[PDB]
Amino acid sequence: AQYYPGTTKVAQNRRNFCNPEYELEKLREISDEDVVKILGHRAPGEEYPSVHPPLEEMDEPEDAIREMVEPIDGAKAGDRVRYIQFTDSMYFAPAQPYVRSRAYLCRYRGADAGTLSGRQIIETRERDLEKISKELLETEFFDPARSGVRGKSVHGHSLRLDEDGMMFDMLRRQIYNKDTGRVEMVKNQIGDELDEPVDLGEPLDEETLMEKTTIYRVDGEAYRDDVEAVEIMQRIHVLRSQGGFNLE
Amino acid sequence: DKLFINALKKKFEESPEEKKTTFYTLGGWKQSERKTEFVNAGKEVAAKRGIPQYNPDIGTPLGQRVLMPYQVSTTDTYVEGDDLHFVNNAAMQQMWDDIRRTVIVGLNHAHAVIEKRLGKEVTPETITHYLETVNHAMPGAAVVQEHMVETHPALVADSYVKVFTGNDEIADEIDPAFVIDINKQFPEDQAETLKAEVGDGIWQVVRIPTIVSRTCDGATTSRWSAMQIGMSMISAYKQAAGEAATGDFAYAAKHAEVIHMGTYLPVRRARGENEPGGVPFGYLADICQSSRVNYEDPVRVSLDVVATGAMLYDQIWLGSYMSGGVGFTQYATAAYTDNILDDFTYFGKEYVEDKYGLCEAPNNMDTVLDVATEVTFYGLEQYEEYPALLEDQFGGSQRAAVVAAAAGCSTAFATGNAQTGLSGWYLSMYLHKEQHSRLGFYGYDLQDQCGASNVFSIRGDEGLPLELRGPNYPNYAMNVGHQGEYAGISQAPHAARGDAFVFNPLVKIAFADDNLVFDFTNVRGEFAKGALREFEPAGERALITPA
Amino acid sequence: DKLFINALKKKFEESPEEKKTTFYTLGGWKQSERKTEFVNAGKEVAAKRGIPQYNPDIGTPLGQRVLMPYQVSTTDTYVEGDDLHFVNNAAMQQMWDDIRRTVIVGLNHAHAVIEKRLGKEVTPETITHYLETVNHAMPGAAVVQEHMVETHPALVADSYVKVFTGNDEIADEIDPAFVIDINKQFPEDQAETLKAEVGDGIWQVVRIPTIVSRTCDGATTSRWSAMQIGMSMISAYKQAAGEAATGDFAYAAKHAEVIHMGTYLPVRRARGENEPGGVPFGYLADICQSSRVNYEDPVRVSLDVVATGAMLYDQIWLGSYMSGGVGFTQYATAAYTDNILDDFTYFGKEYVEDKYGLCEAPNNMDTVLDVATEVTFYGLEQYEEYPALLEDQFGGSQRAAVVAAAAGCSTAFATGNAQTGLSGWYLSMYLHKEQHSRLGFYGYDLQDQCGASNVFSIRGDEGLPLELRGPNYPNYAMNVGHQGEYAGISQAPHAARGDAFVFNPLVKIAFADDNLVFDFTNVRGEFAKGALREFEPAGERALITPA
Amino acid sequence: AKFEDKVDLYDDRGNLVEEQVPLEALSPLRNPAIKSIVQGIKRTVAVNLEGIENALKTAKVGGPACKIMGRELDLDIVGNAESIAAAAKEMIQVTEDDDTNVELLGGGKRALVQVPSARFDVAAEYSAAPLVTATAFVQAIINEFDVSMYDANMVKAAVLGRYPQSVEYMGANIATMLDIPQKLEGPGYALRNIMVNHVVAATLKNTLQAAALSTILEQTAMFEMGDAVGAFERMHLLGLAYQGMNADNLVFDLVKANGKEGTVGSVIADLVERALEDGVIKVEKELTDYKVYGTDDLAMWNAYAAAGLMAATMVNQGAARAAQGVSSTLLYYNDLIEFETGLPSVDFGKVEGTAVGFSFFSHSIYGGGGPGIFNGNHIVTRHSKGFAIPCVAAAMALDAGTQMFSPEATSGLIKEVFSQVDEFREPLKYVVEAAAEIKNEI
Amino acid sequence: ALVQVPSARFDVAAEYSAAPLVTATAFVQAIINEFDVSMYDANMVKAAVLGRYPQS
Ligand code: F43
Ligand code: F43
Ligand SMILES: C[C@@H](OP(=O)(O)O)[C@H](NC(=O)CCCCCCS)C(=O)O
Ligand SMILES: O=S(=O)(O)CCS
Ligand SMILES: O=S(=O)(O)CCS
Ligand SMILES: [Cl-]
Ligand SMILES: [K+]
Ligand SMILES: [K+]
Ligand SMILES: [K+]
Ligand SMILES: [K+]
Ligand SMILES: [Mg+2]
Ligand SMILES: [Mg+2]
Ligand SMILES: [Mg+2]
Ligand SMILES: [Mg+2]
Ligand SMILES: [Mg+2]
Ligand SMILES: [Mg+2]
Ligand SMILES: [Mg+2]
Ligand SMILES: [Mg+2]
Ligand SMILES: [Mg+2]
Ligand SMILES: [Mg+2]
Ligand SMILES: [Xe]
Ligand SMILES: [Xe]
Ligand SMILES: [Xe]
Ligand SMILES: [Xe]
Ligand SMILES: [Xe]
Ligand SMILES: [Xe]
Ligand SMILES: [Xe]
Repeated sequence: AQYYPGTTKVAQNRRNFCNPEYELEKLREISDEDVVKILGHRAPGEEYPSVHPPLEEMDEPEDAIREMVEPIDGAKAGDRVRYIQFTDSMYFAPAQPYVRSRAYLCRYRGADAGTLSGRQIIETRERDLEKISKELLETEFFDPARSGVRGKSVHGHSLRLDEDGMMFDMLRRQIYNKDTGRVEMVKNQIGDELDEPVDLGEPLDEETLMEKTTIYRVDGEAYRDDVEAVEIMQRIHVLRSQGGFNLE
Repeated sequence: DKLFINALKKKFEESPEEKKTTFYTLGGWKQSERKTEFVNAGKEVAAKRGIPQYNPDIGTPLGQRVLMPYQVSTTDTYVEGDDLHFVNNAAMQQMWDDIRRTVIVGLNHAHAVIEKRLGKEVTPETITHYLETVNHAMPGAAVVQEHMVETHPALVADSYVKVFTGNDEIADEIDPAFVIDINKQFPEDQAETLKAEVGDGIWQVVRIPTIVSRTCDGATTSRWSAMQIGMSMISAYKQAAGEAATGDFAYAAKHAEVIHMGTYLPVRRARGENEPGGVPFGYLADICQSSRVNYEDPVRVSLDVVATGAMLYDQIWLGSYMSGGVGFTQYATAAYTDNILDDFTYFGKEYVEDKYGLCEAPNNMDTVLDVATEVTFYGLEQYEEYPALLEDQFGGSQRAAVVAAAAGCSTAFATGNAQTGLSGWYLSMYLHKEQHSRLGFYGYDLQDQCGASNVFSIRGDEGLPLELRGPNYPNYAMNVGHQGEYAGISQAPHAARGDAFVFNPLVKIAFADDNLVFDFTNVRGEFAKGALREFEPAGERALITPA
Repeated sequence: DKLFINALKKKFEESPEEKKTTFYTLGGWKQSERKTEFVNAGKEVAAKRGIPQYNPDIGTPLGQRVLMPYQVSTTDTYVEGDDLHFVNNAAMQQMWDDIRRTVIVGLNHAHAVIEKRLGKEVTPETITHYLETVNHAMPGAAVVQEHMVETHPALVADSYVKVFTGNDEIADEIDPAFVIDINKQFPEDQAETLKAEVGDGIWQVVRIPTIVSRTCDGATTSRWSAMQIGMSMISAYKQAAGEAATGDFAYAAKHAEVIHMGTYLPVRRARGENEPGGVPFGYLADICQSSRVNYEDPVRVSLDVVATGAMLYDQIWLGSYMSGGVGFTQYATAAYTDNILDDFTYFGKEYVEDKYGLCEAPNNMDTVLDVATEVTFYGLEQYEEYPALLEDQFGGSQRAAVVAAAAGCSTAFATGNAQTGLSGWYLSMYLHKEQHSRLGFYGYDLQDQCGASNVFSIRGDEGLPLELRGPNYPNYAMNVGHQGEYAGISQAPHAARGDAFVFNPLVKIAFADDNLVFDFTNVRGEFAKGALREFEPAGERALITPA
Repeated sequence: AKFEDKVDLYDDRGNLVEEQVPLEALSPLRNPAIKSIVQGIKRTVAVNLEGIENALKTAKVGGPACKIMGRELDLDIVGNAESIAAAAKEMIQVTEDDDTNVELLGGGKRALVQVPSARFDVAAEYSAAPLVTATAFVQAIINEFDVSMYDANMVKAAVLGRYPQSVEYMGANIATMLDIPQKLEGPGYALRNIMVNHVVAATLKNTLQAAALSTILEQTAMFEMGDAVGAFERMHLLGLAYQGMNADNLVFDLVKANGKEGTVGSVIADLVERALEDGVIKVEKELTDYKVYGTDDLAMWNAYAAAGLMAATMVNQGAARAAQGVSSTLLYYNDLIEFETGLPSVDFGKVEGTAVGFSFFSHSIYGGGGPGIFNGNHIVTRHSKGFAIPCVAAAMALDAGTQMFSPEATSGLIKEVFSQVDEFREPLKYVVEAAAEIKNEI
Repeated sequence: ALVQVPSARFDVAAEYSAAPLVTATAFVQAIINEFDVSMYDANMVKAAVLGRYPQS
């Protein structure tokens, strides 16, 4: 698979995020309880609430497709569908909204990915969501300063940074500690206070952000300079136009 | 400097280029004069009615960032965004009322019935007499029966009937009080075009009372107009008050020579005539009167149409008719505040002017690829070079509509054809989405992914020149950040060409009228005046209510 | 004596039995204070705007006869007809706005989504928190996003959400500020019926702002309601601000458990939801709140509904929505002024109870011929016995509607069934037409000649219980002097039975609210208050205007 | 035949049925089974006798929470269903030997009613099935109990609701899969205003059968809309064949190769692979480590792409057993494949556009709802011309119970009655057999 | 031109709009092909034949 055209670092990073054979760099280690705490759908050690009975307790209709498509564990169990949502600063956050959705549906099964200017979301079975969330939080998908976990009040992707380089958060779920140089998540994605904050590590250096970012910018790599990437987008525009008319 | 630099400096402490600021220390809603007014109002309102209402402690705390003032484009008026909410802005409400309560009705079939079926003569003398009768009758007063109860003249003072005709001799014969003089309201070349389009036809511009339009709906307009036309025809031309021929006048006034502002809508968005969803983009461009005063600046003309359409289509139509609540004041403000779209569009006009000259570019995909790509990159680069600008138009959808509108309008400036301008609009979205790995909200580019393929399609519910498209075009029926910009793109090629109208010359003339309440020659100036609570609307009931 | 004698004696110098009088020496319009005000206002209007307007010399000269005062029935208030024109009467306009801006929305599906799909708990405490959130949000204020701009709380002070439920224990656990207390608003027997109809269901009464309803249309209401319900559900129950489950709430609020006041209309009279034409006669009876305060006088209850319907259906709907101009004031006023319909209907009620006892008559044609014939003859004889009465209700259509309404309501008093009452209405027309060799206007008895055969038909677009019929029932869709009277006949058998409601118990409860601007318990008193310019409506823009 | 393409026809299991069938043997204009399904859909009505009886017993007629106290009628309709149904059949039918069908279900509680085709040969549209059925049962009930002239109008309200005050049969106790003609978004949309849940109800949640019925209905509408005329006809037939009829076993094989571990992205890679092998696409030129693909047959590339899109929905929403992600699959399958290949996505971006708003209006406050309440006539999902909704049907079919507004909630009556029709329940089996039987008459 | 759309299209149609719609697109396409109307101008042929549909 080629995934995406272009000869810039951005284009390559976009290809890497989609390529399931590319190993996302692990930049931090997060405990399973911390993931459950960040998600905020249940308490650590709380039973998985069920939206419907287990699939084996149900008698699904004989259906060649059902028999050929292995359900994810959370669907077998009847888990609810919950979410994790990220905001990505346009100031060189490693992951961006379109990059996420494309990469999610290349990497993860049974994924409902949504892309917006200030938020990107995935909904799936709860227990499966937690393992996806661990990777999305531990790897280069996420930077503790230029990315934020936000179930609501996502304002900030387009705002200026604060004095510490942190992205704006109306609810301040992620607190930069000027005494230690590390970021802590005081509250959960929906904004509810946590009992024990979650260390999210040190923000990436400005130089490393540009190394890993997937956004084009004039003060980084400009999209207009990735001529081959622009050319494919124009090609798609032209071929779409000709197909819709189809009377040449 | 950039046309938006002034607004950015008056909005934030930092210089527009600065990349960092400080938050959380502004006091929340207390930073804002308007939010403070709202908090006190909610306290008085809740106490008075016995039910909690506006409460800043509900939900999340507004104002962790700067609550920005907005410059209304082409003005020096700065207001908080709440002052541009249509509910808080009487000028915006009156703009829609003046459209909703307007219908165009020919007199040509009617005069033929008079002479052919009734065997009576129609002359400029009888037309004037009819017009004096209909201006008594149209606001809701009687001309034939005894013991009729009528509307209070002061409550319906904004209702009247005027006529226009391309025949200068007939126009001079009619009392000027009832005449929209094409020669006096349009420059010479435009007036000659408009008069040639109308010829010997005689057309009424009917405006029913704002108070009725607000009590009832848009489908009321053409019916109300027809009743009083019919009553005045009975009176002025001395027919029997209800004979066979009376029906011919009603059919002609209600169907045969009537021009609605908007056509009715299908069931899922069930609505009668003269609602915003039925107004095609070409009509909206022609309702806006910038073309006849700013004709030497095609950017100004085009963007006044954008402001007209963005407010009506996004704030009132999509933001209330089709949804409601807080609504989409900001989705629309992006297209007519801070001089941002003006900067992007003047750049595109200049780029097209240096490379092709307006209207001299080939009307093909080569021109679309050239102009829309260059202007898109210019627009997006401003958001990157100025952090303040990006924080100002914080919504991806806002930036998409503004950048693509400049790209679309620019392409149409080059080709003189609105359809290639529309192709440029969609090309801008595809580039924008790829440059920043984001575009608008969850469902912003439904029409934009259908866009390219449907620009030049010819199939049943796909193919249509942009001027004929409107809020009911299938792809367009749902989403903010397009419809008002489409009206701009529709105007774009005609403004470059010097055309007197985009799609309908009768609609163009019908709003070149100094007796309208809203001044359609200066839409954005009017919005600013409403924001300052300096606009006096029609339709108020103060006269019939206690002090 | 007769209930109309007082009104007639105050209208004329002569006694009500005098068959002769003198005309032409009254001074024309100069006899009337209101016409004098109008003439002077017309002069000021024309002078200011530069176009002639109201002019008493246009057409024929009003006031060759006495321009009559009208007593509003059940009051001692006397006003000229112009005071009861809906344009000049803020109470009449607010009555329609209060209906137009109301929708009923269940919380049962929503609460099921919360518990089954999201796995969260619903309690009276979570409901109260939700209700406090939605009363901030519904007038147009934000709860989630940063940098939202909002409606001015004082301009939308009439917008709120309440709930009701038949479960007294649940109702008492919800903050009473948000509760329509059925036990407090209805008498014991009716409250028990209503609470039994609702059971454990919980229903919201949403009222959007009058200023929005007047700016937009009735189809806005259920959409506006759904957006702010949706935002408050996001906030109060801490779901993602836009996830899959959010869609279930939108579908619930906009479709699955929404109850519109009016259904949309077909294309010839294209209109969205919550327009007068979509309000079935049974709803109209239930919106009127006479039933819960006047339940021991079935005539008063029925005729309060007639006044509600005659004004709404004839003056606003048929007289403006479907036509316009001077309109149909007097058509409607004949059914709620001078106590004329009251006299005729009280005679029928006494006839039925003396002969049958209310509801005790056989529900068959024998009762129809008996009661409708007797009441018709009584009513028509009054016009013959009192020339002043015949001159007061000078239009044949006025007399037909009043006489047939008394005959129809009286027949329903006897049978307890609205359908035989409707048959009596049509028989009254047939007898009336033959007695005086006249009935109404050119097209008045279209539905009346179709009437008899379609009362009991069962065919596709013919058969329907009267309670389910409305202004869109084919035969009824065009003509004055019927629809409001039909709503009365719908109420009549249920008023005689003591029923708490005619057709929908949720609609009945939804207007038994003190937070409404119009007092639906005293429709005719409100009309009188509006006539005197003592009614203060919502939706005014005075706060955002220079003066 | 106008076109030269032939296809190999496969069953729901994934077995070859008939080789090298002319494409137009699957055309709604030629296929006798499609004609039969479409005419069946036009003429079939479900009558809820229990509901009619309960409405009368309580006077709860004319819409939600509506009741007329004092109009109650206690009629044992379900007890006499056989006599009532027989009397109605005599009025519905044109002759004793025509194709009228009246079949009692649920011990007399429901009644499958199929109006004779003769009535529609002289009718403009389809409102005949609901209107003729309604009046027939209204009259049969009245005659069964000699309901009086004074009370009969309640029987009419119990059956057909608030019509004609309402434009719709508001509160009616009958059901069809088609909605009234006034609600069409445009002329020729009637076969598109069929809720996805209705299709999933009729196919009893069978993934491939739900896909087929939906594709059959959508693409037939494209013919009535004039979209499948002239230059575009072949595109729509290839889309019908490959996306909805599992032509050449492409959908089936793609799901087989990705069902265990697969994702949307892996399905894309294999589809792009299959296209190259079958000569549908070729490398047109190369950029730095990137290959731009071209094709001499857009319609065929689009069909291959339509097949993969269906397979990706089945793989993605199948693995989740939750339909909601189909809006995501419809979007990013097409987004990804365009930058994977340099070729336009399914329906030239129309599917992507429909997915954008479909996602928005199934995850926001503004309207729409769950995937099952959408349809080709829905303003949200009308934009792609047949290539999106069949995937929504396949996704709802794979849903294991995550939807509040499932077919059981909004289409229970359809689920009980329409599913009894063999052609509606397993359309793929009938359309394929019909295609084979006309393979040499085309 | 008098046009009678074949009965076969209506046996597989729900109602009657195939007649104007099939005729319209057929004549739109035939005109475009007759004069090789360009992608950029063809939409005017569509407006001339079927009007403001689908905005109206
Ligand atoms: C709750 C939703 C889901 C939905 O269906 N609509 C919402 C909310 C809705 C509400 C918010 C009112 C409130 O706060 O109580 C209103 C005002 C509509 C209404 N009901 O009146 C609105 N959005 Ni929204 N909404 C907006 C926008 C946006 C932008 C905001 C991006 C950012 O970084 O701030 C994003 C979409 C995107 O990412 O592209 C967005 C999403 C969302 N929008 C997410 C909430 C996101 C969050 O958790 O903060 N809106 C905009 O992009 C600008 C215009 C702005 C609208 C108000 C106006 O026009 O003035 C408002 C339009
Ligand atoms: C011009 C028509 C034909 C028509 O289509 N409508 C008319 C006139 C129309 C106009 C009269 C306004 C004006 O005077 O300028 C309006 C007010 C409707 C409007 N356009 O606003 C109206 N009638 Ni008419 N119209 C009325 C009526 C009537 C009664 C009047 C009978 C009598 O002896 O006076 C007769 C019909 C009949 O004979 O049954 C009648 C006919 C007529 N009516 C004859 C004129 C008759 C004449 O030459 O005097 N109206 C009425 O019967 C009472 C209500 C009254 C309406 C105003 C109100 O409701 O307040 C008005 C309703
Ligand atoms: C989709 C449809 O909603 P339903 O699915 O019919 O409830 C439609 N709403 C809209 O299109 C909302 C448009 C305005 C709000 C979103 C602007 S991005 C309508 O109400 O008719
Ligand atoms: O988040 S959503 O895109 O659904 C709301 C846009 S206003
Ligand atoms: O004169 S008509 O009978 O036509 C009606 C007057 S309202
Ligand atoms: Cl099969
Ligand atoms: K707040
Ligand atoms: K007069
Ligand atoms: K209004
Ligand atoms: K394609
Ligand atoms: Mg060509
Ligand atoms: Mg600084
Ligand atoms: Mg500088
Ligand atoms: Mg609707
Ligand atoms: Mg140069
Ligand atoms: Mg006296
Ligand atoms: Mg006597
Ligand atoms: Mg061939
Ligand atoms: Mg099988
Ligand atoms: Mg592979
Ligand atoms: Xe112009
Ligand atoms: Xe009552
Ligand atoms: Xe049929
Ligand atoms: Xe019927
Ligand atoms: Xe094609
Ligand atoms: Xe669920
Ligand atoms: Xe067409």
